[PDB]
Amino acid sequence: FSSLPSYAAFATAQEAYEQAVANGDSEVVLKKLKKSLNVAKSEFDRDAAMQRKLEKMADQAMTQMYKQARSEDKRAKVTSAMQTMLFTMLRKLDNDALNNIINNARDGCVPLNIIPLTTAAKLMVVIPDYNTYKNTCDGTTFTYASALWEIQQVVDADSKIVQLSEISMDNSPNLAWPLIVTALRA
Amino acid sequence: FSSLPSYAAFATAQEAYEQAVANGDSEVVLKKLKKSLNVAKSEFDRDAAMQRKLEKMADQAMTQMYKQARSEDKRAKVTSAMQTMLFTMLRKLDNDALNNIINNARDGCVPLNIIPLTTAAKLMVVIPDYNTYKNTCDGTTFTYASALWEIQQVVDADSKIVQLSEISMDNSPNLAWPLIVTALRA
Amino acid sequence: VYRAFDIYNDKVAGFAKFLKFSNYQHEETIYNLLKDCPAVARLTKYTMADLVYALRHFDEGNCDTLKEILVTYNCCDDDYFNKKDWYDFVENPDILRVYANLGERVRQALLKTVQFCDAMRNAGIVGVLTLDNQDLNGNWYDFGDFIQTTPGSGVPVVDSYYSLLMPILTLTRALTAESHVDTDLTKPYIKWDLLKYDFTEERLKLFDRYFKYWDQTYHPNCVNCLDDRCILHCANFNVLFSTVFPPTSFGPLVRKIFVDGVPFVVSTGYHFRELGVVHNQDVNLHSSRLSFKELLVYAADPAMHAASGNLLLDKRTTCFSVAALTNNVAFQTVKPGNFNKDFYDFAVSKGFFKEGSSVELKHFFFAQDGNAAISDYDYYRYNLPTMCDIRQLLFVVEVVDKYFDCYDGGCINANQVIVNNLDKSAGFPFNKWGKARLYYDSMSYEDQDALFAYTKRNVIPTITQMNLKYAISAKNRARTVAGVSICSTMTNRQFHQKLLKSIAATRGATVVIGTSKFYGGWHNMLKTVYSDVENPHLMGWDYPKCDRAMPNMLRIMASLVLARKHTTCCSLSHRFYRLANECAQVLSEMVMCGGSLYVKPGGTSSGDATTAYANSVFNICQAVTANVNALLSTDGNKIADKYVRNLQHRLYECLYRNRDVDTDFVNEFYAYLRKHFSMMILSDDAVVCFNSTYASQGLVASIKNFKSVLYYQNNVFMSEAKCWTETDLTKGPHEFCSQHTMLVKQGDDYVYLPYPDPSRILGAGCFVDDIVKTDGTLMIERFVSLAIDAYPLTKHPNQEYADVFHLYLQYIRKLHDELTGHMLDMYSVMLTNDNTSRYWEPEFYEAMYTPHT
Amino acid sequence: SKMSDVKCTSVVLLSVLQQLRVESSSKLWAQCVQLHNDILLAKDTTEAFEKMVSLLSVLLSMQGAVDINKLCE
RNA sequence: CAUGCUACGCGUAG
RNA sequence: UGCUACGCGUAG
RNA sequence: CAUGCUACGCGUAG
RNA sequence: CAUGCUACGCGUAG
Ligand SMILES: [Zn+2]
Ligand SMILES: [Zn+2]
Repeated sequence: FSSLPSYAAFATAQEAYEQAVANGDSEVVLKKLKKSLNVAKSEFDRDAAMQRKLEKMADQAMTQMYKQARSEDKRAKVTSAMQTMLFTMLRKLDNDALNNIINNARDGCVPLNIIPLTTAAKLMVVIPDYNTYKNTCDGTTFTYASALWEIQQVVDADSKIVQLSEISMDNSPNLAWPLIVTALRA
Repeated sequence: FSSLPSYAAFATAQEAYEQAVANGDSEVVLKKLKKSLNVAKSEFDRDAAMQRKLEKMADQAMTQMYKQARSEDKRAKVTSAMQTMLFTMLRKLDNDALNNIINNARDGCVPLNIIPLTTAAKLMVVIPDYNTYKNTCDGTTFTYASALWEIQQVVDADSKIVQLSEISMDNSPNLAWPLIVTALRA
Repeated sequence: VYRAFDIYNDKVAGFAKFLKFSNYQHEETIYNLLKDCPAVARLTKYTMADLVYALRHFDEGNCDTLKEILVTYNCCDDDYFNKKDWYDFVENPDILRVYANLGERVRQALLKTVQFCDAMRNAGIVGVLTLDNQDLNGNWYDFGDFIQTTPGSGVPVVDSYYSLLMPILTLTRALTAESHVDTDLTKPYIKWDLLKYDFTEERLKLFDRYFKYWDQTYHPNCVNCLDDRCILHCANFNVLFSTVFPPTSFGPLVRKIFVDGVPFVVSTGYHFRELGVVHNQDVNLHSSRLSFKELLVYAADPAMHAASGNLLLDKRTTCFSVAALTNNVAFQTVKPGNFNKDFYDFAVSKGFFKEGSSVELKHFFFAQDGNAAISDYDYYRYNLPTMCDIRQLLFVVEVVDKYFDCYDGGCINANQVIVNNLDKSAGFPFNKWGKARLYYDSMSYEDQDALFAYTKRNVIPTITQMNLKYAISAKNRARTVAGVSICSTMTNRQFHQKLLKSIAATRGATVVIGTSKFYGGWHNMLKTVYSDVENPHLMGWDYPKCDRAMPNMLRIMASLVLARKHTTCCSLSHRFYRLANECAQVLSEMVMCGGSLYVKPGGTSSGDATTAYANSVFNICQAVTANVNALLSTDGNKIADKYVRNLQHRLYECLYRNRDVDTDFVNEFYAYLRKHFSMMILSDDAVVCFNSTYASQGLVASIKNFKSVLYYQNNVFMSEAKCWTETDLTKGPHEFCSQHTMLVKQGDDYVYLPYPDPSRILGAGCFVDDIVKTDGTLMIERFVSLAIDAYPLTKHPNQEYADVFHLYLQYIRKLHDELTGHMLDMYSVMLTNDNTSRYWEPEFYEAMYTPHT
Repeated sequence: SKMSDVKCTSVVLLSVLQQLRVESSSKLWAQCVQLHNDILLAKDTTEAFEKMVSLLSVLLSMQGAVDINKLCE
């Protein structure tokens, strides 16, 4: 508040009043110094209220524009942020089936429908490469979602019947990968 | 503030005070002109206050008349929209059967619920399951409200066209129930 | 053994279970005088009084009488009782058919009774008929208390019999046989003309055939009634008589008019199932101009929408379908709830949500599919046409009106109307053009007064839109709100706002609407309920499917109680037409769900102006009904206090032996209830402090009595698992408004504080209903309010409950720190930062409960 | 505990599914809502984890909708 | 925005 | 995207 | 003409 | 400065 022009006048009036009361002057001196300090304080509170209202208006404008900016920033970046949070919490959960299906969707082994929880149901999933096949499939046993499934049937890309015996490293180029395999839960 | 009558008197008093202070007269005339200047300044403050007050009420009246104009505009818009919608729904109803059922009534008043039952040409039936479909909307034509309705269109829950042959017992789980069937009167 | 008996003499009077030469000569003479009448009596093991007692005083523990009655008359088999929740109405509704097997057996009896009366009318024998004296077949073997008079001038006393039988008629659907040609279950139904809406002659015929000797005048149309006591009496019979008539005749009465040359279709009446035919008095044909008021009246009227829309047949629900206003059905789904990761991580870092902890998340945002909204409407089948005991109802309405004698009511002008929020939906079809502010600013006060005067003489059917609510809940079921049109609100407010504000501004009464729980308010209410009770015991219950399964008679009674304050401003016809408007716009309305119109069978809409207050009046009425049923179910000869015995005698007198209102006994009963049955009612929540000894001896209402009353009135089954009973006042009520009570020490004073469930507060903090509320820096006030609400948790003996408040405080402080950091990063720090300090100090939240302010 | 964060993960999963315009399909959306409500109203961690696996497989069914490789890393 | 209080300045009257 | 009550917050 | 007290009106700050 | 109002937002309750 020292930057205001009235601050110097108010300080001078206060110092003069203190020096006059400390020296023991007459009562008329007390009255005139009282009047001086009173008008100085009136002007000081005037200027202080003006400056405080100015700063309050500025603060309200700044907080309002900050609110609007945060609102629009949250409205803009919702999809990517929410998906990143989802995958972060998924990795934090650390389950066998969860991590297994995440890796299987990463390398390319994505299903066609919901993995059923019933003891008997059809589960269909694609396999792009023979590497993921031999990693997940073993004869008639399928390791999916940390569970064992009984392999039922296999289809190629052109909807032609293929047996499990024909699926081999020698016959992989002759196969139309990816292969859609449907199986039953054991 | 020059238009105020007391402003001129206050300015004259201030000029006289300055002229007397520049000449250095007796304390008596100085305090007399000080009292006069203070009276003039009080009157100036009062007239400035009432001027700010009249300006404030003028601004308030301006805002009030603007609000009233906005209200009249929105009332006209609402009246136009309501009249348009009323006339549209008036031209939408069927008169051939409405006049018949009105002239058939002796009192002239009829229940509302019978209006769409006997004067509507289109019928929309929502079927939740296949059993209700076989019990009610069996075949291309069915009977309801003592009227024969021929099936015109069948739509699923996803707003997709569904053929009549697709509605079967083996294909019921794959369909998106409920089914909305629209049939014209015949 | 114990048999039902309706006894009345100078010593004992009441209907309860009892043990069981010149008089015999008089009996034989009366029998010889009435030998030719076929209705005069073999005898069955159970009489009519036994069935009425079993159906009105139903207890899950003792059902031997009802089971034997159902098995003897081939109503159902014994193995049917092995099914779980066979007595419930919500669970397993098939029992509704079982009771129907008795309907005919009841109906066939009624005629016999009339014949019996005729016999007395042919012999000049004045006497009283009782239920315990007529077997379930229909024969009358009673020949006592019959004095001889001039033959041909005898009058029967048929008040108590038909009064107590009223509920069994609607519960068993005894009049179903009236819906067949020649009255025969084997013959087909009656094919009524669709253009016929006036069944007045049919109602008169049914009344003369069933209730012939009911000396009170019955009006098929409620327009010609003397007062509310007559409107209720007429509606009690209209509810029963409307079951026979087809549902297509009811609804608005439409007619063609001419406006400037074009034919319009406007509603000129209404056919209420309880009020009959109501024709408008200000119907002007061949008009040449339409103003704003008439524009709103015709837009809110469903006649044009139903005429323009195409026919609809909805098989998903059992309610009647009107039309489909759109070519494509609309399916509304609920969005998944948001998740605030910051608060969740902050709570987990402090040791919350650990395994085995008593504090866990129980409340989340539950999502729904497309066919869920309408499925909520599918619950409206829980509302059945119910006939109530008319004399008991006319007494309970007065006893309840005595609770509202301290308030004031009347009609206010449009300038005195106060609206909380104007930027809200105005209903259908008013939501297509703007909010409520639009119509509140377009229409002047004179236009609103004109609309009110028009509603005072005519009835306007309206359309109410039911939508799903996005809110936190602990059950997978969804919640729906029925926003009514603005034409209904601007009238209901103008009519009831004075009383609504008088009730909300009154402290220390039974209805605690408007009383805050902060600043020592909860302690004030708790000490008000403890107003001088000898052996105080607290009790609380709930109403399963209250807004859905509540009959229309109780809603009409509540509306009449609310409108009785217009003794000098409103006339008779004005009040009747206001009641008709309330019934057409709330009771029996038109529901626009998924762009399709349906007929609501009944129940209370949740978008009305008189929503909470109607439920409060309903709760008071149910409580008084339970009290009267408990006091009259006692033997009366085992009570050692003469005062209550004489009071029960006078109660029976004013119920079944008197017709005019006895204000003295009403005052006595009100004082007795306030003394031995203190009540705190907020809408559907109720906490009662009753004298334990009087409840033990059956002098006041108890849990089983409320259960029985809800069974034979609200047609719902109240399980004792949801009702709580407290024997120690120091602990306080178990749960009131989802708030528990705890006695704490504040300033050397022992005061009751209300604390909520920590799971609800934590769910509100973690899961929000919008994306901006997650991390928008506006959550500071949200968490401040949550801490204000959950502060009383810091005094709980469970430290896990107390740590929630400290966690909220630390989270608010961390949010303030992040906000200050962000402001410093973008620009500069704020000057009024210190003002935020009070938001992370416990003094600001402790002062909110001090009774100083 | 695992129950709380499993419920939160299921909530976020249903949120992402609704955001991916899965609600256009009535059957799939109804099944997802049923699974989510069963996960919320559950007291056994095993069934909750199985239903979470089911819903995650629902999300993984659409390959072009979500880029697993770029987003997981 | 209104009301009231406290403090200050001014003017009128005793 | 209902009615009512209370309670906070920021402005006049 | 100066000092003090009381009542009234106006403006300013809290 | 206190109180009460008006405008907008937020939280809880039935
Ligand atoms: Zn009447
Ligand atoms: Zn009135």
